[PDB]
Amino acid sequence: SILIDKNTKVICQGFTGSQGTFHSEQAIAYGTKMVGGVTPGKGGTTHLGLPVFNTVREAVAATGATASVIYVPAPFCKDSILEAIDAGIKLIITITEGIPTLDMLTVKVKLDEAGVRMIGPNVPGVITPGECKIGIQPGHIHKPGKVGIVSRSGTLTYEAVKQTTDYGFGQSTCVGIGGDPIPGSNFIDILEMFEKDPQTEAIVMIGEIGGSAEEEAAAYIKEHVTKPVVGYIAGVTAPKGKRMGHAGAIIAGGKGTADEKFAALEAAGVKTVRSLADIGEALKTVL
Amino acid sequence: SILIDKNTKVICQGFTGSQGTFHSEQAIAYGTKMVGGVTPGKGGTTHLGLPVFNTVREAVAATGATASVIYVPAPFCKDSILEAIDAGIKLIITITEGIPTLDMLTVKVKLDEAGVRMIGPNVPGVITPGECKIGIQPGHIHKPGKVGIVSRSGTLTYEAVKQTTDYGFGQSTCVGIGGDPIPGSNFIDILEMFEKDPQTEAIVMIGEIGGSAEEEAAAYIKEHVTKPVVGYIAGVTAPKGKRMGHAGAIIAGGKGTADEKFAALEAAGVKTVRSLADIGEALKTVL
Amino acid sequence: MNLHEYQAKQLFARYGLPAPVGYACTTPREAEEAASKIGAGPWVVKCQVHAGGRGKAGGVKVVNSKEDIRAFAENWLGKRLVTYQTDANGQPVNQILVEAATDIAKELYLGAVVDRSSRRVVFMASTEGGVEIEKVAEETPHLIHKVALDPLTGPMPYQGRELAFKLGLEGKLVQQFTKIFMGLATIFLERDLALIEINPLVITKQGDLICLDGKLGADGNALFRQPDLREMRDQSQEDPREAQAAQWELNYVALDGNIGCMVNGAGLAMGTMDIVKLHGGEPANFLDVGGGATKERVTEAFKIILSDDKVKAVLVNIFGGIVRCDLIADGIIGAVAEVGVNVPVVVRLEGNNAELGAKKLADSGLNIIAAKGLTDAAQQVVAAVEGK
Amino acid sequence: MNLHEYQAKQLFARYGLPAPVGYACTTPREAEEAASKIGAGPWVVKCQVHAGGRGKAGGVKVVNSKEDIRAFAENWLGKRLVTYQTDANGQPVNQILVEAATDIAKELYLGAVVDRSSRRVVFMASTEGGVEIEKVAEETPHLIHKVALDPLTGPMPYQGRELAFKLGLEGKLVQQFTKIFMGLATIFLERDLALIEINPLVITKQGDLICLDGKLGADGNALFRQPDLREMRDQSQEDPREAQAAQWELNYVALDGNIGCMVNGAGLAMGTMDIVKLHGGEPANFLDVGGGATKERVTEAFKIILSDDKVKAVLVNIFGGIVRCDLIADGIIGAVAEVGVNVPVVVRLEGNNAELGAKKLADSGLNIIAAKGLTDAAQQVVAAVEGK
Ligand SMILES: CC(C)(COP(=O)(O)OP(=O)(O)OC[C@H]1O[C@@H](n2cnc3c(N)ncnc32)[C@H](O)[C@@H]1OP(=O)(O)O)[C@@H](O)C(=O)NCCC(=O)NCCS
Ligand SMILES: CC(C)(COP(=O)(O)OP(=O)(O)OC[C@H]1O[C@@H](n2cnc3c(N)ncnc32)[C@H](O)[C@@H]1OP(=O)(O)O)[C@@H](O)C(=O)NCCC(=O)NCCS
Repeated sequence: SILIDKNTKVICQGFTGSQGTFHSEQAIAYGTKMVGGVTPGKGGTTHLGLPVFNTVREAVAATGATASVIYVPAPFCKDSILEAIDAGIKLIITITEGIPTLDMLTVKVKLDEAGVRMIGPNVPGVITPGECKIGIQPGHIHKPGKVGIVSRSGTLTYEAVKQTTDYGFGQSTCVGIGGDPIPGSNFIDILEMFEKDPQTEAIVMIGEIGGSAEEEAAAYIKEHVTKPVVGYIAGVTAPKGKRMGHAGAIIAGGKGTADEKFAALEAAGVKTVRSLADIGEALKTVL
Repeated sequence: SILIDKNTKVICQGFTGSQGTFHSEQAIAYGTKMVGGVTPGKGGTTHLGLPVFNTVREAVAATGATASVIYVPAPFCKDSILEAIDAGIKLIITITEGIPTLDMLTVKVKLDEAGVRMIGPNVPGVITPGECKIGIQPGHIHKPGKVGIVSRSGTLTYEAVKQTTDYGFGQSTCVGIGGDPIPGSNFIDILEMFEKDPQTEAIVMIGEIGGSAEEEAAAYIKEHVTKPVVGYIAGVTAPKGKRMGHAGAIIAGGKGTADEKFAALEAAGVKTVRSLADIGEALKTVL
Repeated sequence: MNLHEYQAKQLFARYGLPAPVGYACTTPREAEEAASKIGAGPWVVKCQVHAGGRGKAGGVKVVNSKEDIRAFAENWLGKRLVTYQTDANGQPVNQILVEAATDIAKELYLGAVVDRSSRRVVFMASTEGGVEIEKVAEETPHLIHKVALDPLTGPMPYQGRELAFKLGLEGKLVQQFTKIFMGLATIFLERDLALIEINPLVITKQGDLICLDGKLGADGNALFRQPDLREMRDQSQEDPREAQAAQWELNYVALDGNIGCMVNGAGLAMGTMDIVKLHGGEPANFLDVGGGATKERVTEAFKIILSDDKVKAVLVNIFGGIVRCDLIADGIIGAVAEVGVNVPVVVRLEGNNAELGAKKLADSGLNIIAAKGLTDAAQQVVAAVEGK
Repeated sequence: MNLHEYQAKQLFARYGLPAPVGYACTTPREAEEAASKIGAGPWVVKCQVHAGGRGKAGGVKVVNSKEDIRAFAENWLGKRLVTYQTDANGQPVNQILVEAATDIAKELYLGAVVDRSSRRVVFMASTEGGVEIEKVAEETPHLIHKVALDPLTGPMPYQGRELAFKLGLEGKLVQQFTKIFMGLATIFLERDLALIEINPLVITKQGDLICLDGKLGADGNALFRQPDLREMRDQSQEDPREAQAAQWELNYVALDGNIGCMVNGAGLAMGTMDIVKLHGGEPANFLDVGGGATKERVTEAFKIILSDDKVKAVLVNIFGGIVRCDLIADGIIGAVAEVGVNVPVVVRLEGNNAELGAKKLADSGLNIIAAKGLTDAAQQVVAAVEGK
């Protein structure tokens, strides 16, 4: 598995908010090691039976946690992410949606420079079936396994996650890298991980129209990935012009079309599937 | 020797200005490989028998130079240094005096991040006796040799340079790191170089009141330098309060006194001399 | 969100960037009376709409008399200009920009966006003004020039000069250009813009740089801290439904088709459309519920999808969510009855008790099929429309 | 360059940072008439001088009547306040700041500078207000807190909160503090400041944060782009000679001693003084010619050094330069005759034809010795004064 596991100790930023609360409980019930959370002004109290701190540094020092999950509203993420980076956290999972693109542009440079890894923003989270769950993905449709999943989409991931669990393949680790224009991690980041991970025997890569992250992943796969990869690109019926749900969803410049990505993936040696329903079959094949 | 040599190819930014011209001639006559200069708006012309370009990138592409020397007025250095960094230059020598401290604060981070080395600002330059000369130091008082010199001061360097040439010790390479609050390189940077340099048998370290660069060098010397080091700190008679010539010259907080540095250097195993006239003797001793 | 050309020039002005002298008018009287405030003709009348290609569409003209200005304003104000960048239904013209004619010597291109690949703000400059840059890229690439702003240092002058020299500019024009680069680059960062496009950046017969036409794109996500850009939003410029879908936390976008799709999740949405048009079928739209899919959201979602009449069948595909599949099925029922849905609906529930939910839809009575599985739900929605 | 307390509070105001209500007055009438504009007493009168310790010196008082204000202004305006931070000669009081008394509940310390070691702008906060922070550092370190601004991202709020929580602040005071941190941090960067010192940052009985006293230090090197700070420079606050030495591209600073030193190069200057006071001797000053040492510079340099009368002998030490040693020796001669130097001068030329130069000084006649070597020139200047 990659990114997290049974040992990963997690703190939650925006812990006393609706979503931070609701999902922290879910992560708690899944057995994720939630050691506490942070909410400026509420330090000193306990929530969901855990210590609540005023600053991330206090929490890190107090719990030794290494990963932080963020449920802070967009208007304040740059401040949360930069604080977490500075407090020593090495893995940040930002669930938040709506961060200004210029904010993430700067944060992305920071993250890199500081050797800190971030999944998101605008992602469901990451989950290692059976061991650790950080985010909002349905824990009941997973199953410890051999397939690794990377997805630019949230819900789509679930379709794939169910299919692999249904073909009794199981998931090594699920990672939603997100939609947003400039994300913390891209396909190539997560792919290089699944490759070096023994427990992962095959990879499922879910992308969509817009940008060229997939096209770039394709070249990486072809030159560096050895394990079998099944790929799926959504938005073939999507029209040029408007953004489909996400900002990076628009197919502009006559580029970033679904078919463009499919081909590139195909030429890279990736088992593409035209219907999101045949992801399981495709695996059954290559496996 | 360190930093430069007979092979180092140099371009001059602010080449068609008074000082860029005057000193480029001097470097030229010393046999330094000046392959051209840059002055926005004068690209396409030739000066001192060399190509003048509009942008650093044009020059680098046209001459393959790797080191640049800057003679651009303070109000424009951040723009020159950042341009040179971006054009591929790997060694920048900024002679300029007067750069806002906040400018150098940012540039220093850039330089580091981009793996680019910079001597200065506010420095006489660097010189490898007999091979290469980039700056404004008197070429006639040098002599190829075994002693390396690092100095927070300009003129003082000369006193030392003369003394070592007079005791027939010669200089491996002379480096003026400069006065300014945040310089491109500090003692520890240059020291680690002289240490790893075969041709350098002994080191002369010239500092002054203000800051704690010397105190920090002291700890480095004690833990990492093996070659003999003769040290001299000026400003023992300097009074707390006003800045002595340079901004970093003030002895504030009851710290950064001359005696403070002397002791630290002494405790580090450095041959200190109380009179700048006995630098030669001190060497004669340790050598 | 996009800004009108006049709004952009206003901003440009505010930042000391050259633009033709003119005024945005909302009535023919204003239009014609502006001719004098400007000076002697000829003058340039331009319909203000967010899409481009206004020129080809005849939404831009050069006139030489108050009579023409008046005529032109009279002809467009209220009408809808349709260009190759507008949907076949065009966009309303509520302002006519009237500015002075410019003595064009040469047309250049200056623009900036956030390069997803290099993760930096990138400015592009070219000598191919007045042309679709998209095209210039395709045919003659070596004529496009770029630079990336350093997040650490901000836009530096050497960058503006680099572009200026590439364009072959020289003399004052270089300094002039560098200024516009620094100006634009600052607006881009300070105002949280997603895109700038000065096409064309004109060099006048008099020998000066001027922005003959500008297009600004702002980053929606930053609007909370962009009060001014927030107030410039012109609702009348984008499809109305999309707008309400928005305050109703829905995400609409229409296509041709006949089958209406209602999915939760933008990814699953495109995936659903894709799978529908894979089993024949024709995706009539893209509607991303948003997950928080409550009963009201579902009732609103049905209205918007069925506000269109090409819709012959609706396909609901809810995977996961915050509500248990049974409660979701109720919202589907209650909405179908209330909005009086008059089309065959094929639901595809998934997650908590999708079992009980699927049942609630069978015993409801309403022509609400309850497909079992993605692949299935497809074929069935495709089937329920075949014939109509 | 330093700014007066009132000037700093002005800036603070401009940035939405709390400071007592008051006015800077230049005459006793203004002072007393300001009492009413402020409100009911008592009021606080403060002499405006760049140095600190004004309190100990009695340059700050709390009064309760226009009569006192008037008296106080009358007593200081024109006089020179001498504190432990001013030279024994003090600094002129040309303005009396008159502000409202503050209901002090607690005194904190907030300050910022450019940490040479970490190469970042560092803000310090402590609960030890109204105390020499230098001291707090010495005695109780664990009570000082720091943060460094990230050149890449700018001052972030979590940083202001970090300090606020360390200080034990809570409730609105935390948000209030965070604001002042963000405000100050911005002034520091935008105005190119070298130092900020809010001592004390007061928490009032009413429960609010207010800057009772502030000291701003600007970065001289950035003044070209700081037009406002450029105009606030108060010449009357620093030694006059130093000021002219400046426009004359010289670099003066006086000490006790009796031997005047004129060296080119700040390093060599301190080194020269050091070596002089090593061979007995007493450095009467520090004068860094500047290298461009021309004849005029040398004549001006001699005036400034000899504008003082404790000087009994002048030691010139010119190593290198832009002028050949012979031309430099002439300037030394011409200056000694013109300024009518009436003291034994011991020169030490080095570089181009320092030979011929050294000679020109022997045949001149003037009591101008021409030492051979640093060590030597020392002993000789030390000698030429022994007895006087
Ligand atoms: C992040 C998000 C979930 C927050 O929603 P929310 O929980 O309802 O917001 P709330 O106001 O309830 O809670 C936010 C909390 O942040 C906290 N907060 C604010 N700034 C903070 C900071 N810098 N550090 C830590 N906590 C902070 C507050 O504690 C607040 O709760 P409290 O003050 O009531 O204790 C929402 O903005 C969002 O982005 N939703 C979309 C997520 C998404 O769709 N992702 C895609 C996955 S497919
Ligand atoms: C750097 C310094 C020498 C410049 O002095 P100068 O040569 O008289 O200045 P000039 O105006 O004559 O020349 C500057 C040139 O910079 C050029 N210039 C300006 N911006 C430029 C840029 N971004 N890139 C390249 N060249 C640039 C111009 O070409 C100008 O000359 P030109 O326009 O006449 O061709 C001076 O500002 C300085 O800092 N002096 C102190 C140096 C010092 O004491 N160092 C300590 C060593 S001990």
